[PDB]
Amino acid sequence: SLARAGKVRGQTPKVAKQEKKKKKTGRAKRRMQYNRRFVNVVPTFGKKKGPNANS
Amino acid sequence: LSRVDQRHRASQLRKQKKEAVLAEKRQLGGKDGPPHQVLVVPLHSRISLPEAMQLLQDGTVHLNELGNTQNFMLLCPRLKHRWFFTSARPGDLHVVLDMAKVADTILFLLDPLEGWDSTGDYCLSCLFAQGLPTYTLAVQGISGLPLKKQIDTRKKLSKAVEKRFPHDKLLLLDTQQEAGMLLRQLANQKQQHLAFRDRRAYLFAHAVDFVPSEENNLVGTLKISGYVRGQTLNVNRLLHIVGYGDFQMKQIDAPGDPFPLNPKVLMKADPGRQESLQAEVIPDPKVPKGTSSYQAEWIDEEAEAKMLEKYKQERLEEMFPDEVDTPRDVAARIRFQKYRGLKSFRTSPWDPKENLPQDYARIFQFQNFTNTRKSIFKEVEEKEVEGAEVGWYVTLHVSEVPVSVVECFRQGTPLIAFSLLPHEQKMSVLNMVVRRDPGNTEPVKAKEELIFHCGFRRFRASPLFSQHTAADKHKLQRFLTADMALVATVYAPITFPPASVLLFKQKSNGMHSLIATGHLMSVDPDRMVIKRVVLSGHPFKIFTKMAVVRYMFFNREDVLWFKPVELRTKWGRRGHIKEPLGTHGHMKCSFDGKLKSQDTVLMNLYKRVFPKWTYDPYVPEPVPWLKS
Amino acid sequence: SICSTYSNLYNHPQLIKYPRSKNESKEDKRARKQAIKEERKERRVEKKANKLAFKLEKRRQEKELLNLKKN
Amino acid sequence: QLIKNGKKITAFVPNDGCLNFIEENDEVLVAGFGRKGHAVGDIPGVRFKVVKVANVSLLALYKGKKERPR
RNA sequence: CAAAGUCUUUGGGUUCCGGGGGGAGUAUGGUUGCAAAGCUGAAACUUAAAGGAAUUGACGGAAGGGCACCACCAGGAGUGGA
RNA sequence: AAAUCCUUUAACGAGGAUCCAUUGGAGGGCAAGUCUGGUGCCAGCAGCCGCGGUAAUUCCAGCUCCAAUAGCGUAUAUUAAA
Repeated sequence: SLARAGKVRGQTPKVAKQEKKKKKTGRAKRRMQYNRRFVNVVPTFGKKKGPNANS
Repeated sequence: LSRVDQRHRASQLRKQKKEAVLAEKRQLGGKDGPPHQVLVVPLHSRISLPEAMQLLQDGTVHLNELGNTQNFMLLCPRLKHRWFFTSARPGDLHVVLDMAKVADTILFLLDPLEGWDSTGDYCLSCLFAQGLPTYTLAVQGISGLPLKKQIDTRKKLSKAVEKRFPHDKLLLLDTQQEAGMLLRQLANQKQQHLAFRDRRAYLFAHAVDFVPSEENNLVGTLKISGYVRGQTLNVNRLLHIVGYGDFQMKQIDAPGDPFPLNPKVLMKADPGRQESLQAEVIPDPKVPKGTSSYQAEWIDEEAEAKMLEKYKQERLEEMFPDEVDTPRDVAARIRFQKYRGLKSFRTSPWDPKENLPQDYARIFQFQNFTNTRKSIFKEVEEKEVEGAEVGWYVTLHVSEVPVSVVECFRQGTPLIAFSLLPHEQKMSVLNMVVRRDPGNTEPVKAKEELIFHCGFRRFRASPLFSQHTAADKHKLQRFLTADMALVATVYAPITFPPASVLLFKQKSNGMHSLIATGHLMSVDPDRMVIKRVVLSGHPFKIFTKMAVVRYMFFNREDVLWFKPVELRTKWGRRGHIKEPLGTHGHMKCSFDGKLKSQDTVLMNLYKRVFPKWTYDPYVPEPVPWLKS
Repeated sequence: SICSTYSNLYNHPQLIKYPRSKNESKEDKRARKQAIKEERKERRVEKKANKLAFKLEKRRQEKELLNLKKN
Repeated sequence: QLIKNGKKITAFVPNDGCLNFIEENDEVLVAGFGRKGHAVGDIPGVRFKVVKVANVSLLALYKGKKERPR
């Protein structure tokens, strides 16, 4: 029994992409991922705010 | 179950499949095939196709031409093969789509420094959507550069073409021996059997003569001399030419082949008793003078304005599902007269033989579509009718064409002629599943006047767009949704699936711009479309499971008219209305959950909808296409 | 007159309709025993053949349920 | 139906609304699912996740990066 | 559990035999038997659990007690009738 | 052989909308969102457990983030885990 076909695809409000700048790609991403973790670290009492600590 | 007997079974299966393949290869091109026909499409502007065709031309040539176009016959007994080349310009959408639906191998010529061009891109998306018979790519300027830029140019071509043509090699043309290699290639190639063409019988038009009945009539005997490439064309059947409608013919005859593989007599007549005839529609037509009733009961730029209002309505019907602002002066039960609510849209019944218009008296409804189609295709396949076979160089004397057809052929436009299967000229209700190309971003509303190519036809029409579900009730869409696949529906001649569904729209002065593309679903009027209307509200008094809502009606007895129809709620709640209270639009409503203050109470109303009657057959002549 | 109406079916399109006592002796008991022998034998011939029949019937029905799984 | 032996097969189409991409009688590169012939957790008696529809994949059609010849 | 021990600190000899649960001890074949059946013995497919010990006691349609005229008895007034 | 590529070198060739880096994922295994909008046991996701019956950590999109990184998925055979 073929009920429906594609109901959730085209019926979202089709939000297009915003504008950003590029990532550093290659080695400089590793320089960033090192400095973002182990250089300007904040001393943390329980380490509960993860890398995507989003409320 | 052994080493030998199972290898023997492999031998039997190889014999069966090789016999099938050598059955289907010899009967296409050669001493039985009509010719093998190749159409030629360049894409860019830098291609000088006279230089291409004069490299390509040589064997023995037999040079026809037309008023503008120049097709010709090519014959070589060295390969024992007939080619028939025919050149085309991209952008000439009428000519290319009319003779690549009857072409048999498409040769794309390409510039070396890039892939497609935009006019060629347009024609390429059209030819993708109506079915490629066989593509074979080619380039022309590769010998003019030494090895460095030559190799890198081929790599840039295979990168710029493998985002559209994913796997093919680029057979270059510089020398006439490259033309020999190309012809050896196009002789042996797996023909994609296009399923539409083989289920009918179609002639090309190699030569056209005309004899009028009277010259002031502008009607007369047409004389199409050409080969037959489909089934056995029967003579009692009808005939259609793709540009100028459908019309019944008088005389078939077989003159000799003007151009063999190596160097007035008729076989059949009309008789009109068995010959099916042109019935396009159903051929049957003491109270006081003072006091009230109360105490007596105690007794240029307007087009851009239209465009921007369409973008406004696509915002207001695509941010929102089908929200409708309410009327205010007219009694809101009258303007929504023929609306009734369903409890559930999937389940609750709706009689398909209930409210049929005066134009549903003028259609032919199939009772069982699938078995009638099986019976017709079964008579096509395993039978033999009395008409001429494939390959026969025949002329048709067609009784009833006009003269401008002949003049358009003398311009250089190609004529085709395919017969109809039984019940293919009568009008009924056609259902096309269809999606939208991301080439055009123009809004396409419901009853926009569009142009269809539903299976070798060409006609203006006015559809209604729908959800594509395999249920009973299907929703009306109010705009062409840019990413779903929808179902358009039109009064139109009936055509047996499969068939490709092209749609394009007049931009300005014959600039047919492609919008929609798809295939042909089940054709029957029984598929009724349901148009929905959402009436909005606001819950300005909120109690436990009971709420007073305004701004949905404005009378009082409107609520007495829309009483059994259940409400619903964007937060999911499924209640239905109790008594009204106000003389203005106000009502109390029971519910199941508690009602948020951030709510929008809204009900749904439905009717049956059906397309308009426009089957104007003539299509205006397209112009060369250009970039926006 | 509120949520219902007439709307009858009128005017459609052109539908192209497709026991052992004391005093018995030899051959008197033995006729009764031999009758019980033929009863038991023909009865269990029946029972064996019908068990084989329902084996065939269960097998073909489970083949049909396999077909309905696949098709 | 397959070509290479004549076996008939039920196969699955992965993403949403992608049954609209496929019409009857079209060359489909049927690919299997991952548990070596067992069914998926939700779907009874269905073995095979179809990838390609007429020499393009569903992951391009679902992202619209190509167009479908026929 | 005095062996169901000397077993990751894994080797005294040696036979049969189990690899999720169903489909199934079914097919089909061979074999024995007068026969019923016995012995040997699949696969297609299907399913994410089936199971083994112990562990709490919502539920008792399980049993005992104990209380109450927002329970009964003996009764009163009644309401429910207009 | 004769070339092309590689190497050596003259001349042009770098401001970030460029000379632009993708493939998968973000409930657990398993690394990383109870962020924002839609859809509402439908469409769908998911290798298994499970999700979705209107406040959806899994759907569909954006943004952020994760693993690898000029490579990464998926199917199948096979080996280790066994």
